[PDB]
Amino acid sequence: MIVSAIAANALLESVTKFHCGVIYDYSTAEYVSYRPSDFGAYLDALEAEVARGGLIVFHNGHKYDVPALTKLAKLQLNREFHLPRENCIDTLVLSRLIHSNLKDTDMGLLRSGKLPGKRFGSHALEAWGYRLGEMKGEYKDDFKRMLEEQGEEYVDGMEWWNFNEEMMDYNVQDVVVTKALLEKLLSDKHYFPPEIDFTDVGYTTFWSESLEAVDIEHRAAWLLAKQERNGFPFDTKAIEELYVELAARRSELLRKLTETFGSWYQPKGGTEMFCHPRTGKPLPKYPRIKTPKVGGIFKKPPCELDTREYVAGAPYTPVEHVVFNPSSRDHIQKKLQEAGWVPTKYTDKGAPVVDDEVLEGVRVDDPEKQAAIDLIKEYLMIQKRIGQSAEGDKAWLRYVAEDGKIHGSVNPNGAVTGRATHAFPNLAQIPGVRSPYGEQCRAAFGAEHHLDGITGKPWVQAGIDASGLELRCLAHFMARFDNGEYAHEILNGDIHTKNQIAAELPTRDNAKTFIYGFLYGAGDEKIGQIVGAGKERGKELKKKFLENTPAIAALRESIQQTLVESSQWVAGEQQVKWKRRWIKGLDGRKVHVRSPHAALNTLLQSAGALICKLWIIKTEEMLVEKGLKHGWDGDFAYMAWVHDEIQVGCRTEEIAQVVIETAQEAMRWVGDHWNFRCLLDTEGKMGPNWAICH
Amino acid sequence: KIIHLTDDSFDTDVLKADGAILVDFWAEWCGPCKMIAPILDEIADEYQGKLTVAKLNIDQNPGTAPKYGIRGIPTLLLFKNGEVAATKVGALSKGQLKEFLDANL
Amino acid sequence: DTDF
DNA sequence: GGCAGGTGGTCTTGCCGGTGA
DNA sequence: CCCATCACCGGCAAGACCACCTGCC
Ligand SMILES: Cc1cn([C@H]2C[C@H](O)[C@@H](COP(=O)(O)OP(=O)(O)OP(=O)(O)O)O2)c(=O)[nH]c1=O
Ligand SMILES: Cc1cn([C@H]2C[C@H](O)[C@@H](COP(=O)(O)OP(=O)(O)OP(=O)(O)O)O2)c(=O)[nH]c1=O
Ligand SMILES: [Mg+2]
Ligand SMILES: [Mg+2]
Ligand SMILES: [Mg+2]
Repeated sequence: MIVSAIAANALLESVTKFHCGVIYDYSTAEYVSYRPSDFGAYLDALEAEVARGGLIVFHNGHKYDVPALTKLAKLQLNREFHLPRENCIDTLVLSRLIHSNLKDTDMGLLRSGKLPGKRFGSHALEAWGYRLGEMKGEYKDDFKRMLEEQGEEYVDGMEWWNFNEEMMDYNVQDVVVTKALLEKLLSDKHYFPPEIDFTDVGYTTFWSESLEAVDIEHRAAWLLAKQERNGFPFDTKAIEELYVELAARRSELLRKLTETFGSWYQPKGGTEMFCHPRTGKPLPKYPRIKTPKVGGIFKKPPCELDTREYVAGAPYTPVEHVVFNPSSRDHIQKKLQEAGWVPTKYTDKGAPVVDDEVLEGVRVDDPEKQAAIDLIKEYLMIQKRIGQSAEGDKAWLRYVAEDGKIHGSVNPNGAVTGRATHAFPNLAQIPGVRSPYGEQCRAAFGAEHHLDGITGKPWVQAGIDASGLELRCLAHFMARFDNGEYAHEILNGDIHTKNQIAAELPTRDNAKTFIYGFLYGAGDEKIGQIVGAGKERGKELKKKFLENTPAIAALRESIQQTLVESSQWVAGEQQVKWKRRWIKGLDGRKVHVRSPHAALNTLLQSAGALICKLWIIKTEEMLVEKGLKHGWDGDFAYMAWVHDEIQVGCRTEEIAQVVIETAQEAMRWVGDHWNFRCLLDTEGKMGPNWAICH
Repeated sequence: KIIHLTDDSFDTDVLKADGAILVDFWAEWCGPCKMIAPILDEIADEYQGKLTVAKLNIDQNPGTAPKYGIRGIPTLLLFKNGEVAATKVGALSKGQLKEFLDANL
Repeated sequence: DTDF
């Protein structure tokens, strides 16, 4: 086993020069530095470790160091360098697994005073080194001070443009901190058996003896890193044209709304308080004020007038002339109340609730103002689509790379339940095909938008989704209570269509949101809102579904007996005594339970997430063992993973058909692997884009 | 005593008024406006002959206020032959207003 | 019995 | 030229809401 | 919230911060 870390001239996306590297070898207990001209030797040392069947430890190596070295090795040395997945270890993956609870377990590190605020709940090397106690100082800070000494101005990340001995030293510090993190993580007896010195074992023993969760997490992080590098073929032109149409409709809605709602004056700027002029008593009914501290009618030493607008001591209310803005919720509330609307529901900060629920229900008198409410609802949705697709900071059009693909980021274990998180941009929040402009948005993401490098023909897409995931996880956990009755009934047709009809709901999506709202403890009023009724129908629906499968109550009761031992409420919060604050995941990991009322969701959402993690891992593994190669220069390419669904690009329709069958086989394999008490299934769709594959 | 202006009457009452006009741009929700109101009620009486006090509510007359760039209230604009001779923003006192007027009158 |  | 105060930008938070699984 | 859960992200509006202006000493 060796511990290493690299430094380069830029992020993976634009890296072109290797600056330095450091390797710590446990067999020699020594550190070795590699400068730019030692790049080849550095690569050799890493391959030497692989040749011995050893392990290489990096912090975020799966996503950065490993691929960066492959890219730079080909660009600078013209060599194919590919460290095998089974020989790589990532302290970031391990840290996100063992310590997923860093937004709460970091409070006393900061309350006491030991971690710099900016690194709060951060898994980064600097953050972790601060917690460990190895921090000697940031490299960026030393570079910044050398530049403030030479008078030169600092630019974002210019500290990495060229190599220097300060970078080399900080690189060595990176490896010492990575070593410290590795040893602190291995000291967790829940994940790594104390009997084995995981720093003195081969890769095969490291994976077989450590908890299954460590292996699943490293395999998931390696596969999702490949998925990120692949990207999602995006139709830039289609979204640019949709942006033009939406902007035109926005301009028209704004024109009609500003015609109906004229401008007005309102206070903006005051930070002082207006107070009674004789008594001096504050009068917080009035808007905030500004009292000048300088000014008069004349200047100082036939005396020349003072033409500034203010007089020292004379208070005045700063105001703005404001044109109606449909994107504001203040303008909407003000104008609608000036039209007769009487707000019912408010926010705990003193502001009436202006969302689609109330807007859809607002009733005024003026027919024109009532129609303007519909123009506002359309404008707000139009704005949501424009912001997500083109104008927002993380807008799709701002993230399209030169390869015509969107390389969205994925944190394999960002959620406490074991689910992943998606950002830059969030490919898991694209508007659904059944929502306004959702089909155009989803159609913009598709394999057809990628033309084969050899034949030049567009690729085909294969979308696979887990059938009723969390409900099947519920059937599994409550099978000991109902003897597998629900696990058998669940496969009698589609569960969601059966629930839709049983509950008398308009759509199958409404049945999904209802069953999951109910299962996870929604109140009567909430179930009514979900179904578009009141608390009466909420109770009816709750007792109808809870009476049909009473084992749900037993499961909830058993969860409480396992996690909670007593409780008491003070103020707005629950004071819980925990027998154990976690759930054992399907792979043995500890799954932090945030609150007793979400414990069932923690149990079910974690199981599905772990099921899905092994599914995507097994699917690709099965494809690879079938001769299929992963990449755009191969046979298939993972394009997106949205919780329980995958979108894979396939060079041909035949390959897509194989991907769909393999995903079904991998799901059945996962079910057999963890001895599930409920049969797991998937549903596949072949098509040109995401709009057709779901 | 005071001339309460309107959008349709502003032109014929302020920009063409022969005399010296002190226009007060105010709003019912402003504190300082309520402070300077009694001061105006007395300055209008004291200067009855050499000046005329007019008031324009920026809420009821939205076409006139924008034309003068109101960025704070109460806004005291001293019009002299259709031209703004002097502007002073804030709830001045009886003495500060007397001064401001005498210096510009 | 316990599962989780 | 410094000090106090004012002005106009840019950046950061927090609120409130909408999108997905 | 007598609590659907887990997530990201957008705009508005208010403060914080900062270079740079007047005006007085
Ligand atoms: C950007 C960059 C990072 N690195 C490596 C070395 C550092 O230890 C590490 C810094 O990661 P950063 O991406 O710079 O992380 P940060 O804390 O500065 O800000 P953020 O987390 O939001 O991105 O990445 C390079 O070697 N070269 C580079 O050009
Ligand atoms: C839509 C939705 C899903 N989920 C969870 C439960 C699901 O098991 C998981 C996957 O969601 P979906 O794949 O959208 O729904 P499903 O898998 O349960 O049923 P099907 O695929 O046949 O349409 O996400 C919620 O917790 N709340 C929700 O509102
Ligand atoms: Mg590193
Ligand atoms: Mg599903
Ligand atoms: Mg899905």
